Amino acid sequence: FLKKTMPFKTTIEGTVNGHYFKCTGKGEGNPFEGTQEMKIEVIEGGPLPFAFHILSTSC
Amino acid sequence: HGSASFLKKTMPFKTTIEGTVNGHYFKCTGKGEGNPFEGTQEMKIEVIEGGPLPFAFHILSTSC
Amino acid sequence: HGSASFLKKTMPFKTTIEGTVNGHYFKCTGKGEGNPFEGTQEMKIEVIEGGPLPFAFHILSTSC
Amino acid sequence: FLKKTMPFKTTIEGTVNGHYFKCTGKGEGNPFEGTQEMKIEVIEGGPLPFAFHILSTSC
Amino acid sequence: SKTFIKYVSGIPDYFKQSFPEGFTWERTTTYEDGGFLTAHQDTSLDGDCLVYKVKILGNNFPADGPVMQNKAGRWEPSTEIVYEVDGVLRGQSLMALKCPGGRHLTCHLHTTYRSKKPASALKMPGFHFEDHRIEIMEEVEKGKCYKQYEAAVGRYCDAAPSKLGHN
Amino acid sequence: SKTFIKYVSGIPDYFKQSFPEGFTWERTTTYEDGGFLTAHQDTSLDGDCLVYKVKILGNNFPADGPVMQNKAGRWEPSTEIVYEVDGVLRGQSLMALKCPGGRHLTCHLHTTYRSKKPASALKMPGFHFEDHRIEIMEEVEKGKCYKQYEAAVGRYCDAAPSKLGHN
Amino acid sequence: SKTFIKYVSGIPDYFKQSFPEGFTWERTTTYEDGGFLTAHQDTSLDGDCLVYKVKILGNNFPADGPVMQNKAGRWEPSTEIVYEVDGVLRGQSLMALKCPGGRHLTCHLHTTYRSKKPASALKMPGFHFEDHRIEIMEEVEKGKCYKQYEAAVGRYCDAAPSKLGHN
Amino acid sequence: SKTFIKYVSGIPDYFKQSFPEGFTWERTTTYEDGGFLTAHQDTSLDGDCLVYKVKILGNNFPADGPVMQNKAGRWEPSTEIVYEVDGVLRGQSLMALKCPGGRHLTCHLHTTYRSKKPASALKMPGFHFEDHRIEIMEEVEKGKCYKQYEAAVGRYCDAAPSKLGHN
Repeated sequence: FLKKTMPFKTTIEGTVNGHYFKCTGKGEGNPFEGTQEMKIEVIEGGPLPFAFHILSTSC
Repeated sequence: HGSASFLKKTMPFKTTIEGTVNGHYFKCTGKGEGNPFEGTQEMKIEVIEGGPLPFAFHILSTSC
Repeated sequence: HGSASFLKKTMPFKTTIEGTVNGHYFKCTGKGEGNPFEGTQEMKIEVIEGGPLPFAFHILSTSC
Repeated sequence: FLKKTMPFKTTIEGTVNGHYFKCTGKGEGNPFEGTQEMKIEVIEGGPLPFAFHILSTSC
Repeated sequence: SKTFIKYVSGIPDYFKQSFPEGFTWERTTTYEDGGFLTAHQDTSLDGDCLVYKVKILGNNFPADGPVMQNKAGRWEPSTEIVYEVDGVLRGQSLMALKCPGGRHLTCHLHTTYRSKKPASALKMPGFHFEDHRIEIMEEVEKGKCYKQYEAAVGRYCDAAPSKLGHN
Repeated sequence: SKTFIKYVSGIPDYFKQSFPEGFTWERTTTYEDGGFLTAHQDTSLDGDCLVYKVKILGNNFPADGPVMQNKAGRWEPSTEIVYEVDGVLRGQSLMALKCPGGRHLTCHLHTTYRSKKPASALKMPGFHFEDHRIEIMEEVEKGKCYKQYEAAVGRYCDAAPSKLGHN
Repeated sequence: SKTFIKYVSGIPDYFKQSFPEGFTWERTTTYEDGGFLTAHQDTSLDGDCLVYKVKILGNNFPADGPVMQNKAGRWEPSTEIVYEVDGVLRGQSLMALKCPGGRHLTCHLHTTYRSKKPASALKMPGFHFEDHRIEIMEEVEKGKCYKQYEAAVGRYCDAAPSKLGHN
Repeated sequence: SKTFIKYVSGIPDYFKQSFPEGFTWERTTTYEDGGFLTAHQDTSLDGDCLVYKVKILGNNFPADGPVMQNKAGRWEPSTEIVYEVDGVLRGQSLMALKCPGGRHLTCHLHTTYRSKKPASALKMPGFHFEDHRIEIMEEVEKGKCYKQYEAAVGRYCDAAPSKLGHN
């Protein structure tokens, strides 16, 4: 069911220190080579009042 | 406030709880009443989705 | 025990403390007295090696 | 001050869950190749009432 | 449900002060056997009725532990330390489940309480204790329906007084 | 985004084995300065496209810390330890956020990965390492749009081999 | 110095029971900013005099934190939860340093208390609380000499009673 | 025994730079089931021979756990993250003890390494990884005599490279 190059899509909803936010994202990678890149857009609650870095492993 | 005769003796509350625990999704509603200044309260919580809970309700106690 | 008249009102104590904190070695002696059944006590602690302490004494409080 | 092959010696004193113990040890390794082997002997408080494994990183 | 606390010794009531706007709280509870329970809550006042909205994410509970096995007896009473940080209120407490058989399973609560009022319109309380008695009065169904009582008190350490005049 | 890992040395791929159904994961990340970040995620396959749905609860981040100040530098690469527990996959890793002033703000990830296939249908991997390099390629719009890259490798400790025939 | 506790409500005194043999305790205190303080203590009775022997290993205290900077104000009072595990007594407490300026730096104490008597010759107490008021009454020298007072009480959560008859 | 590490990729060797004076380290290892293991060590050079002096305090290990039961299997290899803090070296690692019943008992090491040379005399390494394979080669005498082997490598994450020129 998996290919050499695969797209992915994400939706993210959360609250951090009382700040609500929503993100969407679109990406592409090579699952077997283990590489990927994605673009994340804060659609609600932007600009984020905290470092994006804490969301990195959840994208 | 003068005296306790001019304070609200009891106050009702309602709750809605939604979450996931160890992959298990659930939703709860609750209703209760308490004495704000005496610091006592009781509530009834109902699991409306994901029941019966496959985990101890106790982990939700501080959240309802 | 019948009554408090047949209990030890106060009891002395002595301590020796040796350790290292963040690479800093120190040694302490202490002497004190307390009321065992009233649950109160006071002591004097002396740093005998590694003084003056380059860290807050407070981290040793629960140890003396 | 360091050589291709170097000996080492250790003395270890400790208490674990109220159990007092003392160890000595002798070893040898290649510091630049990053390999070593050592023999540890419990000289006091043996046999240890706990897994030696909790002392591994202290030897 | 922090609106229902008896404060003694003149300790200011952060929660009752926050109305009519209300307050939020956020919490991660860490269990000694690896479980995490994270929650966010909004408290509002709709006329005469308090309204709570709660979101929960729980994870890493061991399959063989009392929680996932549904073998939790009851909560012991607990005492929270509550104090100001970053213009808001922080709380920490140690709670203990008295499992059937007598063993306790403990957990550490890390809470931030946030008023919907600005800090300038609030009298912040000093460091103090909040006793919580949480009891499941009846397991009505499973699994499905519970009746829960709580008594709460905001106080200082009265039993062991300061001899310097500190709270 | 665990579908994108290069596995070497014959290590079974728990995530690639999970399709077409997919998998979930649950995580709590604890930061050394008291912040928590809890997330749950569903991974599914919609036609040719991977679909992620993420829920997040974060709390107790210090107002004066690099995270809430939005003064974080960049992630160092990290190595997760991955092994079977309760018939599913547990992960743990320490990550380190480079911060201005030469600081590293570290955190501890506690993850459970759950296939949507029964454990009977799966070849469970042995204890191994998963290297993750996460990089913000650009901050397209401040606090609004980010490009993020990741390379991941599932491997054994090849740099320091066993003398007992262990992986 | 646990021999000096006022137990109320008929809570058995594990420490006073342990004599003439005495008891030991072991503890790791974890500070919120990364410091660890580990100690082992032996308590014996030499005629009429209690004798304490203490060993301490402390580490990972930040150079810029209140401890290494010697900028710790005073301890708040604290409450320990004390309960039986593995035929001995366990204790956990949250303590808080009130730093000059008003900020609290907190720490978590993990203690095991071990009688020199066998458990069979002891009446074990049930889960209860131990209030500790620790005050530095005088900084006589540096650095070098301190006078410290403590008041301690063993009690149940009386302020918020059970309506099921639990302690 | 940190003198025995193979460093690659031009990473400065903090430990080999520390002679003839040597170095110390301090560590607290926290086990997931509540045990703590705190150690301090001095490393010195006596003629051609390295001399270690170690002090250890361990506590709160559960009586029914693999450690106190002496039913531990073997250590998995581990990777420490190593970086400068407060002008000295901080290490952190997660280790995993294989245990009977398919269990992994994990722990978290918090280490500070301190050269006896001033930081001025030293070339400080950047953030990097230290792979450690620790192996009990034989249990010569039960609870009395052990042979232990270690291979260690100081490296960057070469398996998953940067796209931004970072190590």
